[PDB]
Amino acid sequence: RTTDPVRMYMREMGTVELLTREGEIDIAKRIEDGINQVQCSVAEYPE
Amino acid sequence: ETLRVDPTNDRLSALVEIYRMMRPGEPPTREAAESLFENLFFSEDRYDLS
Amino acid sequence: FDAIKIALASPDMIRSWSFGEVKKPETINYRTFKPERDGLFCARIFGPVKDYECLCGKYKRLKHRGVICEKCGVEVTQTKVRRERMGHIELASPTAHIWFLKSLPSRIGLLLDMPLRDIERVLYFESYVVIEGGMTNLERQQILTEEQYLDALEEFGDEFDAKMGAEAIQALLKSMDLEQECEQLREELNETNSETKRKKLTKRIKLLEAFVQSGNKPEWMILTVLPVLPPDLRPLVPLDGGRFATSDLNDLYRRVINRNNRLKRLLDLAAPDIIVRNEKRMLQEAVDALLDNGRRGRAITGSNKRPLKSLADMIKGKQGRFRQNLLGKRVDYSGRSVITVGPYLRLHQCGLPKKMALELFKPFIYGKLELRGLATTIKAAKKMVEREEAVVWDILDEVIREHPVLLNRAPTLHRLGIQAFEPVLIEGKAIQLHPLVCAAYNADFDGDQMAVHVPLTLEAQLEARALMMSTNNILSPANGEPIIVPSQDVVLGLYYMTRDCVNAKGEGMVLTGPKEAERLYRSGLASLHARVKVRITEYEKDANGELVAKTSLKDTTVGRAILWMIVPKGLPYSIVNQALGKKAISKMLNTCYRILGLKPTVIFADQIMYTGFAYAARSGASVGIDDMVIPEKKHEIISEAEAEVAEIQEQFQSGLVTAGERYNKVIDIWAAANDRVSKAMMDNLQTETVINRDGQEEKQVSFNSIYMMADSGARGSAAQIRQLAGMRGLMAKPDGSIIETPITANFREGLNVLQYFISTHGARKGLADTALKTANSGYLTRRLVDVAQDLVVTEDDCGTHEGIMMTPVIEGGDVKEPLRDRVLGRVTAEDVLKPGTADILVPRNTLLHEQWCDLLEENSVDAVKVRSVVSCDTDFGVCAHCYGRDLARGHIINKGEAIGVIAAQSIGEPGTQLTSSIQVKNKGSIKLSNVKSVVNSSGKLVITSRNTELKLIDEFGRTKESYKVPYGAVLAKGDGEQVAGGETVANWDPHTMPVITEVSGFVRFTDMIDGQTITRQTDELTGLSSLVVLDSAERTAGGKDLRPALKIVDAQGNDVLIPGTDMPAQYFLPGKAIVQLEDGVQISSGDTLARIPQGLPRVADLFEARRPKEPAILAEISGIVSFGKETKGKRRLVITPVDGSDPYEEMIPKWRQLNVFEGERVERGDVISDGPEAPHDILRLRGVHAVTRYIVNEVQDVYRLQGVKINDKHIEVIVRQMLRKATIVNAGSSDFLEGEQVEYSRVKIANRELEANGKVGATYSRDLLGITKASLATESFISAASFQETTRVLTEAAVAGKRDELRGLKENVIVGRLIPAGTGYAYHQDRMRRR
RNA sequence: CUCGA
Ligand SMILES: [Mg+2]
Ligand SMILES: [Zn+2]
Ligand SMILES: [Zn+2]
Repeated sequence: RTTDPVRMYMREMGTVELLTREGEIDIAKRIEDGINQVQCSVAEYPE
Repeated sequence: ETLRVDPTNDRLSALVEIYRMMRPGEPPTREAAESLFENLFFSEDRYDLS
Repeated sequence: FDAIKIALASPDMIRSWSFGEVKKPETINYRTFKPERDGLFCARIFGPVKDYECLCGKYKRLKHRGVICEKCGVEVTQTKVRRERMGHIELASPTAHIWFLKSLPSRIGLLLDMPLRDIERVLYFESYVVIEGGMTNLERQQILTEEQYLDALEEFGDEFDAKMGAEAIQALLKSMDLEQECEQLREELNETNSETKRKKLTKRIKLLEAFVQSGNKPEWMILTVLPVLPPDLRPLVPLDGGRFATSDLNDLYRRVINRNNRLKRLLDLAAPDIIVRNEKRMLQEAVDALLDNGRRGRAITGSNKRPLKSLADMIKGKQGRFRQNLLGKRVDYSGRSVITVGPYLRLHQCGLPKKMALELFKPFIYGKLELRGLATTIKAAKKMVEREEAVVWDILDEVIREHPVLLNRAPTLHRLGIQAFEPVLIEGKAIQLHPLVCAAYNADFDGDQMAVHVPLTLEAQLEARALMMSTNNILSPANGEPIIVPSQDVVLGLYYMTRDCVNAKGEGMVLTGPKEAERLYRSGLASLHARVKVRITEYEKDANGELVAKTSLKDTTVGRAILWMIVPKGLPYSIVNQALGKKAISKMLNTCYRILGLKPTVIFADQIMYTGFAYAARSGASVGIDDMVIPEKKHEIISEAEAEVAEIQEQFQSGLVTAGERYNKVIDIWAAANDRVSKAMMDNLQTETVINRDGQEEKQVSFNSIYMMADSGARGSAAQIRQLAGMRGLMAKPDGSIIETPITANFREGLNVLQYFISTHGARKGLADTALKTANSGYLTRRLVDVAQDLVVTEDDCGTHEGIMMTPVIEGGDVKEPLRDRVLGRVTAEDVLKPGTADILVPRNTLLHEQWCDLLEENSVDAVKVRSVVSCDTDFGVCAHCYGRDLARGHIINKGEAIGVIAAQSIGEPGTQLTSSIQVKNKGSIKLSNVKSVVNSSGKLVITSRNTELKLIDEFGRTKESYKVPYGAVLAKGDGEQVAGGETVANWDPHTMPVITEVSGFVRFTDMIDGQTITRQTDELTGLSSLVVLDSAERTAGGKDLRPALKIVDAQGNDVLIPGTDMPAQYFLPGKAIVQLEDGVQISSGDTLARIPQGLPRVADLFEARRPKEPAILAEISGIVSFGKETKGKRRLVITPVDGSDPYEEMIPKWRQLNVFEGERVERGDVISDGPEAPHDILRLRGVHAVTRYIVNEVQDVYRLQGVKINDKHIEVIVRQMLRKATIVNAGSSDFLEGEQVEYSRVKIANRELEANGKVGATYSRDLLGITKASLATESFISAASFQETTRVLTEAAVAGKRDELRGLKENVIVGRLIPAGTGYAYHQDRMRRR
């Protein structure tokens, strides 16, 4: 019912929630455990 | 006759209608619905008959 | 080339136009001013910068004609090719074209059969759409929401495929089949039976057929490759001060390239979906901000806080390429100066300054200076003009002579607004014009300016001598009256020269000729006014070609003798023997032109101007303050009106009269008081008592200096002398109400303070009306030219045997348009004969001109059938004989003249000038038509029908009066009786509409129940009441189904007959059916049963054919009428024919007036309600000859009342141009209910159903279209795209594959070609034939 | 925008 794109963008970003202090530590631990599987699984290759 | 075609019932359900008339396409909260009707008419900078 | 084609553009076509993909948003460099690599200005893609140079400068000098440098890639060619090379941008996502999306209708939901409100939820990334569903729980194009897609993904897995964005609509258009839906809709179109859907399914079927006929594919609606304009049509030029100055397409293009590169970068970073869904939305917004700016959402603003002009804002409006740079250009060899009057000229000459003709004719001067060897080259011939030497001004007199030059004055309203004169050379700085052509130009010498255009070639120089010279335009194309009628000063001189005093210094003497009357006037022995006896010799040429002299002593003045040395040979002396006002001079010039030719008329009109200026200078006609004479009985009339207003005032101060009576009494006693002074001043002005030859007191018409300007028609009327001696009449405040007290003071005695402030409402109203009238009167002319642009005389004769029938207008009182000038000029259709019904006096097709039309005027003929433009049978133009007479020249029109531009200019030019009892007037016979009538009880006649009109015939046959008479009037006379002027022949009530019974027998009040079906009302004063019924809404709502039918029967009860037929007679009951005469009464015929009671935007409303708000409805077919279903606001009525198809019904709201009742009979095309009628229903029910006769009797009552003469032939041209698109109702050749041309649906029957097969049938029905719509539905789309709605016309003609043909003469003006009319029309046949 | 026809 609108045509201003900034209202569409802010309405789309409005659905998600802000993060607390420990939430960023949780997501950083997720990223490190995502890359650590690639690190410890490349050790069985000749490359 | 106006009080029957009126779809609202309460205060917090009537500011939402003014918000959806003036700012369509944005989902309203109460804290931003009160401030629109306050700063529309009853603010010392946004309204002036002078 | 000979045809322009237009269609959609495939991406292969855009790659075939392109010269290289643009990749970077850079325009130029900042230190040096060079275009950058792969920019918007790049030298590799669009060509080099300078002539025959690359960028690096490795190649120059024209030796390398077409090499490509290996360093910079620039192809060495001219810099001219920067205006013709295009580039393209490879979009990283498909995006929708805004023209095929958000025009109205949608054109992309018209194909998909989906609303625009549903498509825009998919183009914006808001809701998914299902392309295909393997399990049919999800249908095609069923829009899912954001969260519903998560349920549908888990309930099915990957059996369905849903997408979101412009690629969803692209895969939706790509995965459709036209050949399934075409046959499906073509089989369900002739299965269903409705009207509301068959006006849409036909359009969808025609769109699907036009897609496969043009060869397009529906995937090209969605852009994938966007083309770039060449970089010399959107330039970037450095100004003088070092600041650059760009066009604004280098901002929108730079936005598209920037956001496209950012989308290419975001798709390789593996970004989340909230970023990519926003980036694709921004790319689509930046694309349609370039194609058409203010359509999607908010308009894109630059840095100036102004909306940037997009690509669609460059071809539309009054600033596009169409309306400002293609139809009208700025031309070379042109000039501009202030005009001034000079009377020493002839009719074909004009002045010209020396310093203007030295600049216009400069290359002619160079070509003449080089030929005589006076300068060896052009660079040494320019110095001889820069010094203004001796030999230049003697070469200019050879260059200028026999070389015409045009003279245009803006605004160029009509055809005479541009004329070609033969120049002379005067010193000064002002174009000297001839004083007689100022009536054509409408040029007052008060600071006007005129433009000077030179023709260059040898063909155009011959089109200014034989086509546009001012001695050829002495007749207006609007009407046969002259346009070189003399103006104010010369007509005052001719009025003063032809008068007579009483004593006059030597009257009664006898003279030999006119040449001894100038010798008497010049020596002073006899005055200019006298009464003498001269001996003249006039020539009458009624001998065929030969001139017979005859001599007689005439009793005349001296001035009428001294004028007669000017008049040519063939004219008689009765043309100068009168007082010679303004109408008599134009009548004399018209008589000379009709009798003698063109070559004496120019010399006569020049000598009249040379004489009227001379004998007005010798007189001296000065306005003094002693000339405005107050009537001496003026204060008495004003004192008497001031007495009579006080009686009404004191009657209002007590209670005797109301306010609305006093307000009209004051106006009615001031109007007669104003006219009693306006009579007195005029009766004092026009009479002067001079001494006779004896001592007597004889009166003559006066020699007052301000009456002679009013009587001679030079300046002013009698309405403006009243504001100089009598009182100002009654001013009106701008509410519209008239102020009570008037301005009792005039302009000689001087106004008051309040009377001058009251006098400013009218002047400001009339001055602010002209500033808003001319906009509509100059917009109507533009709407009129662009409809009738392409109507040129093509054939010479077609045998059509039909045409409309002429009749003088006879409304109300006297005739307003006689037959002598209404039928003049047109050929006849059928061989009309004498009132003794044999002895054919004029043949079938002869040109009715003078010496033919007064022969009709001698006899008593009244209705001649003439050929007309609305019934010609040729294609793409009308006959020469079906048109009539060329009103400018005076002969039959020639094959090649564009009619419709002359007709449109002739209608649209004077639009800025525009803003009971029956009492006969004379003695004659009485005729009636379509009349059923019975005698009354007393011995007179009553009338029981609707179509009857009382037509007074004279003693010879022509209808002098035509009077309407309604149903149920009681006449005083019978049919065909001798009458007396002033007598009353009809007596009928104005307010009520009675329902008088025709039957001579008893009555009985049958079938009425008081309380449930009818009501009761007793006459509270007299008592002679009866059983009445209430109105529609006020009555009981319990008995609206039980119809109260007062069935009149005798004392027995037997059904009495209608007179002449077996069926019984009843008298039914509508609302307000108050009957008077009691039950069981005996009546005769003529006995009442009941008496039921009751400017220029008009022209722009007629030609637009707008249906009015309250339309007078008409009955569709013949038959008897009864009301059917009941009032749900609108109760039906059926039209059941006696001999036809019963079940046709209708739907009447608003039960004010029903001219038919529920037992009466009607016809096709009559009145059911009353009021104005819509012009569509006149075409649908009555013939075409009743629409083209309704308009030329309705728009000719706007121009006639204002006093503007326009010949009726100029209106039938655009009425022919209106009813041009015709819809078919049967089939057999093309389709079912599509709207084709009437010219293509006539060529088919001229081919198909003659020798190919039998009558396969292409029966159509004509359709009427307004002038804003009959030009947006032509064949050639270039003639529509320059008029109005360029976006809709170009979009509608691009998905259909429309092919232009360049038929008319507005597309040949755009492409720079010879128009197919006039001198180009002879050449155009040698192109059309050899092809 | 102000002015002229
Ligand atoms: Mg002027
Ligand atoms: Zn190079
Ligand atoms: Zn014809």
